Amino acid sequence: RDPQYAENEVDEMRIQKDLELEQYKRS
Amino acid sequence: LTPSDEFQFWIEQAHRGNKQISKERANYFKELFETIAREFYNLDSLSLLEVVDLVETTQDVVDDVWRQTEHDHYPESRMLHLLDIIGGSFGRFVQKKLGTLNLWEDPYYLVKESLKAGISICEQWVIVCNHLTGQVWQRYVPHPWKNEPETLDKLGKRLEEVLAIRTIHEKFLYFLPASEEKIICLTRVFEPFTGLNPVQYNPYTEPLWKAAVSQYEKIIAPAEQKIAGKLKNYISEIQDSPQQLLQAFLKYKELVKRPTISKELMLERETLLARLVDSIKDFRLDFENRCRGSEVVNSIVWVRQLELKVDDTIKIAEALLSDLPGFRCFHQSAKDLLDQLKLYEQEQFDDWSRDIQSGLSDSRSGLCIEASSRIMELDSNDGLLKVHYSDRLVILLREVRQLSALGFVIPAKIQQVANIAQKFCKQAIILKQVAHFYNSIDQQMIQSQRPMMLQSALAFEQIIKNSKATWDNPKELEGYIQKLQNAAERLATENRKLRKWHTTFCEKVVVLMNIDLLRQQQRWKDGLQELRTGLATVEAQGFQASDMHAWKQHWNHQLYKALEHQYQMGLEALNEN
Amino acid sequence: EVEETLKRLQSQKGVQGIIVVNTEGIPIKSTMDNPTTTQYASLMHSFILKARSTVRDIDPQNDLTFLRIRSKKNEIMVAPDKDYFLIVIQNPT
Amino acid sequence: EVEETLKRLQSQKGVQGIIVVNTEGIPIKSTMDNPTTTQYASLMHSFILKARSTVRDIDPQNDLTFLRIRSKKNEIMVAPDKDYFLIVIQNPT
Amino acid sequence: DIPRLAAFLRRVEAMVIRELNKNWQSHAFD
Amino acid sequence: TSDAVVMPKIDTPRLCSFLRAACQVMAVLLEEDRLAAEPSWNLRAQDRALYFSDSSSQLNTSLPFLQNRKVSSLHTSRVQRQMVVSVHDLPEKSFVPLLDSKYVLCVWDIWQPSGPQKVLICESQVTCCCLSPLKAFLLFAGTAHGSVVVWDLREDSRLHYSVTLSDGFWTFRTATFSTDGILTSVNHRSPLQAVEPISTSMSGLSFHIASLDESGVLNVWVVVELPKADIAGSISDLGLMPGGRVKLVHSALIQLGDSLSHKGNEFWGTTQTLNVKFLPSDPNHFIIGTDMGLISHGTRQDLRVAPKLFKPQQHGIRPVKVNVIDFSPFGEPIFLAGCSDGSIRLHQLSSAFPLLQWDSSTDSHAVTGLQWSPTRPAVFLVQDDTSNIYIWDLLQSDLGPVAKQQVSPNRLVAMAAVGEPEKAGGSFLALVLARASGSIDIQHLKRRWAAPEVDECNRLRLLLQEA
Repeated sequence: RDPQYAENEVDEMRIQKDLELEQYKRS
Repeated sequence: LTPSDEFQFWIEQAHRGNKQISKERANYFKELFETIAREFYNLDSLSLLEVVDLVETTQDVVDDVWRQTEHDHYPESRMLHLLDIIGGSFGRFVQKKLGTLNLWEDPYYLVKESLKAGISICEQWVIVCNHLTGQVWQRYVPHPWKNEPETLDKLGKRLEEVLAIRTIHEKFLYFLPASEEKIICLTRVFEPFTGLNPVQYNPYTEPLWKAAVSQYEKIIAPAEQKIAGKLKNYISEIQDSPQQLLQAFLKYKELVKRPTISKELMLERETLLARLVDSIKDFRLDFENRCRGSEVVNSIVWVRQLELKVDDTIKIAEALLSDLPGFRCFHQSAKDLLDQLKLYEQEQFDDWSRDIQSGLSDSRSGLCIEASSRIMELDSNDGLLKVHYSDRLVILLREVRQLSALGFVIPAKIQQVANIAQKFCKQAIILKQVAHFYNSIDQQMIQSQRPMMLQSALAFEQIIKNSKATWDNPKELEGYIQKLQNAAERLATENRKLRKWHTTFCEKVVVLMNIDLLRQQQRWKDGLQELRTGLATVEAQGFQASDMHAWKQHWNHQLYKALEHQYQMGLEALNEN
Repeated sequence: EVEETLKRLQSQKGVQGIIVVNTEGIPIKSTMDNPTTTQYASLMHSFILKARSTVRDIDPQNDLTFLRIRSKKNEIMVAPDKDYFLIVIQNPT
Repeated sequence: EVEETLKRLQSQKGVQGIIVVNTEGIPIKSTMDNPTTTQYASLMHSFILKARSTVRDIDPQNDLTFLRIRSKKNEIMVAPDKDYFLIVIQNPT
Repeated sequence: DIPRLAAFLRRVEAMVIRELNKNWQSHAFD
Repeated sequence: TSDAVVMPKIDTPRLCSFLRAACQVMAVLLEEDRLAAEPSWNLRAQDRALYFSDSSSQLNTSLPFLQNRKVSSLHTSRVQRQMVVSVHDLPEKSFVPLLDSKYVLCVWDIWQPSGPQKVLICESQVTCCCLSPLKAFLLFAGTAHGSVVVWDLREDSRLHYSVTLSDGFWTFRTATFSTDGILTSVNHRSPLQAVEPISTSMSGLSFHIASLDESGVLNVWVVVELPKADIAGSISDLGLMPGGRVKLVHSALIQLGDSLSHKGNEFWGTTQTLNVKFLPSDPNHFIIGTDMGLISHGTRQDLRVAPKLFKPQQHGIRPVKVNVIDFSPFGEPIFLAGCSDGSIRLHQLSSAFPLLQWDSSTDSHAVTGLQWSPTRPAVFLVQDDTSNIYIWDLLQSDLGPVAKQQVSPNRLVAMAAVGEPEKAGGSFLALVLARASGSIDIQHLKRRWAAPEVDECNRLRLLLQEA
């Protein structure tokens, strides 16, 4: 989402979260 | 007698002495001697190389004993005796140790290295003794010496004579490759040497010793003839390269110094003379090219290097080329080059002295080191502290040592600035380190927090702003280094602590991101409240609200990323189920 | 972060297998088809359970920490835990 | 001939184990004691039967050539062939 | 047939020398 | 279907961290497979193939960080068989501003010419580095203003900063600990050139670093290691990087520049010192290089040993600096040294006089490197600021060079020799070169020249024994 408020473990967790959301849609 | 009696004498006088001055004087000598005395009680145990080093050690120690002035000077008649008994204790030791070998045909490097330890002890110790007494201690006007060493001078030269000649004997039997003629000559060499175990000096046998060495050289003269044929062939095989040909003549030199072989090789020596004469024409063209083509200190270094090259060429020629007639023309023409080089070196050193001494009043080169020169400056345009200064100070220390190493005396004005420049250079290198720390810590904040740190950065930079208003003393500069280190530590401590509270709030935000919200909502809200009060404990550490706004804006975005996701899956949980 | 690290491994010299597995024996990440991903996940889960059992029969006071498995066609590599494990596969070296 | 190679393998950096076992399930001598040798030879033989199946179960046209187990105490190495397999143990590095 | 044990040990020592040197060397479990 | 256990297993930050760690382990295993397998042949020529040999490989300058930086260092490990380490200037212009403020080090394999295996970046000008005395863990470095600094080649790949340059991804490893943090003023007040791994005979780890000033003041350090550290960083010991493993602790002070001085003065009279090397037979024996043409001798915990100074063959002083030392790695207590005069010496530790000395070879110019080949025990490589390289071989001849190469039109800035297999292990005397034009360029020697015949190490003891 936002480039000013970056933080790797949080942002990258949100990438895992989005992969769970997409896995749920696939499943 | 033996050196231990001197040390015992200073032990007695230091304890007993009928006035405090005598006790202290004797103790002062007793301590200097005590270093060498411990080694002299041990002398028979020592290995030869430690005895070689002991010559240098005692050279210094006894030169201090003689020269020190804070008490009545050391007794001269006893000094002569002391030097003689040291020579006696060395002689006894050298005789005992060198006597111990199977002094025929042992594996030569051992025999050579033991022989060289003895020879060099004697050569040095004779050289050193007349240097210390006759040069140094005559020239010491606080207490001039009265003489030139009798045991050392005579017996040291005897030891040189025998040990060199025995070194030559062993090296000669080494030069011989295997054939039946070696067996015949080697047995013939041993036989006249028998009974004449030579390390024990005896002047009643010295004539018989000389006579025996004449028999040895007679047997060897047919051997020298045979050796020279193979040696001259090898020296002709390498003949195209002057570099390699010279290096062959350097290593063979004690074999070549045998006067018979010197005459056998004579055309190879005459062609070496021609080669090295032409090399000196090349060196003269090279030196002319250095006049055609700091730059002056590099010139001084190169012409000193060329004096040492021609001096070597002349010293190599002094044994090797002399006894040729042609060598006289080489010797004078090489001496001319050496003298022209000495002249040009002095010209360049005096001209360098003009460059530096005219620089003592003019800041354009950088030598007038002063408080208006910016050691420290801040790039707020970079986020960095920077530290740089006149390269001329590094060039000053480099050139002032280098000339002193070649052989010059530095003018006292140049010495006194170079003292200060040494201290200044040391501390400028520490200020680089501390600034290179303050540059590195900038990377180690995370972006959103950085306004909280603004106060710590400005405090560290306030130490620049008050100080600019310190070369003035190395003490003050050491304190300035310590002040910047203290402030850099204060910042680094504050940053590292705050970065852990930030990482802690990351942990709580991922712990909340982990949770399907609907069935956990009250526990999720409690964890968000715990996070908000956690942030408030950071505010409790001191900070004013404005910095906390920048940080809490970033945090509100982080928790929004988590909440927004858990909402999106909470909506699909109506579609999918 | 983690996806880029799996992409980093996917790109290496002679490498292609990446499978992340749960202690129910079922996979969670892949650069491979789900049927083959599950063949490797189920087989490695059986094999980890016998490996940990074997280490505890060898020495009950010890425990398992890594497994590596080299075959004429490829080498398989396994990083176990109580809840989770990683499988990777590479050409020989 | 052979026992000199056993000393060569015993000599290795941080190592203290050697066991060879035969395809019929019988151990050869070790620098370890007979109780330990029995325990290791039997347990690892069962584990290697599962291992060689597991690679063949991934591909029947493949076969297995080396294995590693790392554990909290130490690392263990395994190397099989037609008539024999080797066990080696290496202290932490 | 001890020569088969010797031939096995030639093949296996060539690998095991390489692999034990690697495991001695490696950072992989620091 | 997707199961209810998938959500906690994929989501958990501990299980995310388990993929960070497990893939960090996987990455280094795949690198180490490339270190085991790979060949020299990946490039055959891009460059002038030089007089020594037939074949060449470049360390490609098209990597944009290297595209405008000149080179000057090369360092090698004896015990890590195949790591080459290179060092790079600032660009005057034209790349990423973040890197432009910084100096670059690159750590390479002779069999990985595609790029650096790791890239390290630094807050100072570098000119010393050495790789670990065992198990290749760390790179140690010394700098133009006395920072002693350490890189850990293991640390994930993402605690350190990174940039995607053009299409491709690179990371620029900030150093894991620096001396600069230390609060009490005990670090080097000087420029450095020695950074020596003192091999061992104080917990978790132990081996030693010895680093040396131009000034003649020595420090010795131990390497000591946290079990794990908070990602926010150490809060007690500030000199460490965020999350770092390794720190250096200080345990010596030797005033070498005062102590063995040929003294006439206090402030420039003290000897400038140019090196340390520690004897591989026994790390308690060290020798030191000087601007006075002496090589000085020393021991760590005992007070006195002899001979005290290795001398020139000529009497008095022969004042031209010594510019490199090396001990034959085969472990005889013998070493090569050579002056900025062009003069060379070869010594045995048990004699103050050279067992050989030479002068006449490199046209009296500055020699700027002397090294003993790790492949042939007698064979030594010398290099001059006239861009000449020469091999000498003490079993063949000691008159001068056995072979000579003059490079042109490129000048030579740096040259280094490659590491130590056994000959049946495929020993490999490769030279790494750098041009004033700034490319790094590897030339491999013919295996007949590089690999020894029977008993050459003993045959060299027999030379020193027959002489």
